[PDB]
Amino acid sequence: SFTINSVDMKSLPDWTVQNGKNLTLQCFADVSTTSHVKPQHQMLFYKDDVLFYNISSMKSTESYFIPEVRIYDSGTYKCTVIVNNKEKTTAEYQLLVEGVPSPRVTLDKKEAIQGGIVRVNCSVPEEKAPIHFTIEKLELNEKMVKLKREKNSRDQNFVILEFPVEEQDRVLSFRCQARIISGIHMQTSESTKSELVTVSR
Ligand SMILES: *[C@@H]1O[C@H](CO)[C@@H](O)[C@H](O)[C@H]1NC(C)=O
Ligand SMILES: *[C@@H]1O[C@H](CO)[C@@H](O)[C@H](O)[C@H]1NC(C)=O
Ligand SMILES: *[C@@H]1O[C@H](CO)[C@@H](O)[C@H](O)[C@H]1NC(C)=O
Ligand SMILES: [Cu+2]
Repeated sequence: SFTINSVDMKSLPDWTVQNGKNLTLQCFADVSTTSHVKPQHQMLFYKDDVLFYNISSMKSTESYFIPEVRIYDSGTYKCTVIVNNKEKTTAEYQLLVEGVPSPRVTLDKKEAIQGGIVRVNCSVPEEKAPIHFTIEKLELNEKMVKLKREKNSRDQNFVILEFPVEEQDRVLSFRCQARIISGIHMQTSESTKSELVTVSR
């Protein structure tokens, strides 16, 4: 006496969003009935086939709010909705968070001395490891990149790169940009073997 016609998910503003913007996910259903009775709905939210939201409600649409959306939020989203029986599940929708928050650059000394070092802390606090960092040392007098040292944090939110003050330095500045692998796909063949070789001694 209940038939669920179609089931759908939507994300607002889009399924592609700028890092840090506000986001809302919706799992609605369309159910036809002859009954007079108010049905119970259960909405189940999956990211990459793992259940992150389980809600039972009288209305046929429910929502989930994602406050400041980061790259670690992108992935495959689908919702399953059940009524009394007859679940139906939505398709897979790719949420793509694009863009990296501008990195925070911090230093140990405001003023250094020749031969000393500067410890450069480049970070992206709002995000999650692993991040790849590129830090360039600029002497302002000549807009040449005096030194370029890239590093790939794996465990952490940031890097700390030590930069040397060479004897011909006056006013220094450090420039960091961070990049993060949004997605990677890697595949393996199966092993194959070869004609036996018979060492004969
Ligand atoms: C995102 O929502 C929060 C509340 O969770 C609000 O304080 C903030 O202003 C919103 N940011 C944007 C970009 O709408
Ligand atoms: C879903 O949530 C309800 C509680 O609201 C629980 O009774 C039910 O077992 C849960 N099922 C799954 C698979 O999450
Ligand atoms: C590096 O800087 C970030 C923010 O700039 C900070 O959260 C982190 O604690 C710093 N690392 C240190 C002090 O070792
Ligand atoms: Cu979040």
